[PDB]
Amino acid sequence: STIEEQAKTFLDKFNHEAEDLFYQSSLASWNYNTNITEENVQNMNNAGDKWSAFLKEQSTLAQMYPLQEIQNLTVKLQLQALQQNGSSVLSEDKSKRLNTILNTMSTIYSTGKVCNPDNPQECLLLEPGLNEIMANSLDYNERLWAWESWRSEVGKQLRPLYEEYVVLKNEMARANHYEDYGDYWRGDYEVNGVDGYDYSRGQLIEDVEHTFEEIKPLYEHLHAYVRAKLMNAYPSYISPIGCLPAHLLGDMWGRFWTNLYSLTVPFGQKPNIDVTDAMVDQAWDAQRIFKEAEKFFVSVGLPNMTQGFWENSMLTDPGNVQKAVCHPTAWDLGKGDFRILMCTKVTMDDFLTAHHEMGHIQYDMAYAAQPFLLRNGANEGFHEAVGEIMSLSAATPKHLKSIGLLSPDFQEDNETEINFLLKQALTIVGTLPFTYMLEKWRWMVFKGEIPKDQWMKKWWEMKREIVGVVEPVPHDETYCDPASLFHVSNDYSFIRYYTRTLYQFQFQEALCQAAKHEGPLHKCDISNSTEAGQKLFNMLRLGKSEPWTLALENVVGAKNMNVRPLLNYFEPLFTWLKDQNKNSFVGWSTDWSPYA
Amino acid sequence: SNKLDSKVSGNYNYLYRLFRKSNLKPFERDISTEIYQAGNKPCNGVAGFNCYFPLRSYSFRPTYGVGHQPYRVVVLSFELLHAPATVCGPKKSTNLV
Ligand SMILES: [Zn+2]
Repeated sequence: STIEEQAKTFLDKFNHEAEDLFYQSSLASWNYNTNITEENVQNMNNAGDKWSAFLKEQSTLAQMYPLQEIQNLTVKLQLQALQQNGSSVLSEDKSKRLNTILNTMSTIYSTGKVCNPDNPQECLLLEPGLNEIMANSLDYNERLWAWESWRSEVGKQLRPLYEEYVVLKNEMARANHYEDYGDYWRGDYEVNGVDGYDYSRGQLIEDVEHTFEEIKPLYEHLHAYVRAKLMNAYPSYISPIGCLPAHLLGDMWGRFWTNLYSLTVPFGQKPNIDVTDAMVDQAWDAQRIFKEAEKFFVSVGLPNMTQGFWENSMLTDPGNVQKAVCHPTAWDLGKGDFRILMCTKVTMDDFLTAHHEMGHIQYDMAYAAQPFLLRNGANEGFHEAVGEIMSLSAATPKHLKSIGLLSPDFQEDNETEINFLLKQALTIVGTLPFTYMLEKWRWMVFKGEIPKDQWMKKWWEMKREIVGVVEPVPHDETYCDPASLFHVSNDYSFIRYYTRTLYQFQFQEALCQAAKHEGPLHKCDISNSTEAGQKLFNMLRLGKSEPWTLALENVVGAKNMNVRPLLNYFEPLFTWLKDQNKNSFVGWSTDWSPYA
Repeated sequence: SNKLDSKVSGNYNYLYRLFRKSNLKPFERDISTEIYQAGNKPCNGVAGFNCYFPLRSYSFRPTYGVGHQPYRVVVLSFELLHAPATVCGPKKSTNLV
């Protein structure tokens, strides 16, 4: 008998007991995320123990199963995602000290306490400390001192540890039969076997770098605007030809520039769109806003949801003795069990975020009929993107006016919409700089192109010329900047947020021309867009059985990512930036330093 | 029967069969519990090399969705043969004048 039948039987079984185990594991997880008790920790631990044990057994026994003589093009994905040799190739002791070194480094990140000088008692964990100082104070000396302390007291402790971990990851990648660990993560985007629709592990490098080069003028104008605002605020600490200080971007890593919005707003007289007092006036709660969003999803033709949603998912802060997390997340407990966690508060940010996780609920529901190892998007970047597309589309003032949040007498003005565009630029566009910097930096670091003794120095050149950030205090090889980041403290690919940012605008434009929207792209709503709703359902009904390139060709017809929507959606913003910067210097120099 | 048959800890009582070598004729009750032989190697009556138990439990819980909750199904089939056909159906009546 052929091996295809054996593979089908094994994968059907694997689906069966894997979905069972995942069901009770997620049941325990939804238990814990609403109660803090020790036996819940215990049973999550041991349920995950059986999870890992049986998964490892099945993967090890299926490692012997080949790929050459197995057809149907979809079982191949099952085998590829089930083999997962990973770090199990090396010896058990190697896995042991890898586990302990990851534990030590993650603990070092979490237990990084900053203590004020001359008083080793008022130490700050950055959770109750700088997180509000950075957003409510504008002290140069305090920010510089905290920045230096965070990059000195932490990175110096694990810089050799970071080198050892990087060497270990590259070694296991080499033992995995990949060129480097960067290619190891690029393998997630490996697509082949279907003519015309293939995708290589080097094509992403080329097209992302080309698109970054194309977008570069937008960052140049944004950086000029931020620099001009900085001289308007601090004319005695920023050169008009040099680079911006690291601790004045808005955050420590240069990820978010939103903290300077209240400082970089050109028209502060006109308040932004904020109707929280409106919903407070009608005494709306989580139930009311969720019914509002429910019929909003109904309006685009998407179906209602069952009972377990509202007699299983609790949508408030329990307070009292029951302790629960207030980070809103949508949990996929598996096999028709879908729940939502969120602490209810009166805020427009909470409004958009709630739209966010309920769109995620529909997202995960879309592929509910797939086999167990197929319950994800074709790629990963679709996830928080499809979650946020509807929220961003409903962010238009027309949707708020129609549903009663905004009074009909509120006439739309160009000033408020331009303020929204600038807030977007400080929020969304500001993520790209640090994104491509860190991402390309790790690709050149893990490729072996950077000497170990000249690592830290090699960090600076492009930092002074690509992102235009100059260090307020010079740093030698003792410092370790990447060790200060949380998202690498748990070793996740940072490409995810760049994919979200670049995909999203394309998605809302696609929805708009699907809805035959006329006029500015920044005045487009997805209300009464049932045809686009069902088309989006057709897009999300696939799962992990086909390449994401086919999904992109389905939504708009492109096998390669397009950056045209990004430019068309900010043509007004681009023109306004050009008009504002026409009387200011364009560009910057890579030689000036604030410390001389 | 989501109200009744769904128990919190899990109704692990009833069974499904999911792997069979061939189909079945209409209307016969098969209670075979032999291990399915997916691979060419013999099963030896135990789970192992491409060998698994064909029967697995329902594992119902109240949290399951509408499409997964238990449903009781009853099939009534009528057979007419060379017999006086005892079971007929109710006949009405009216008051006499
Ligand atoms: Zn999202």
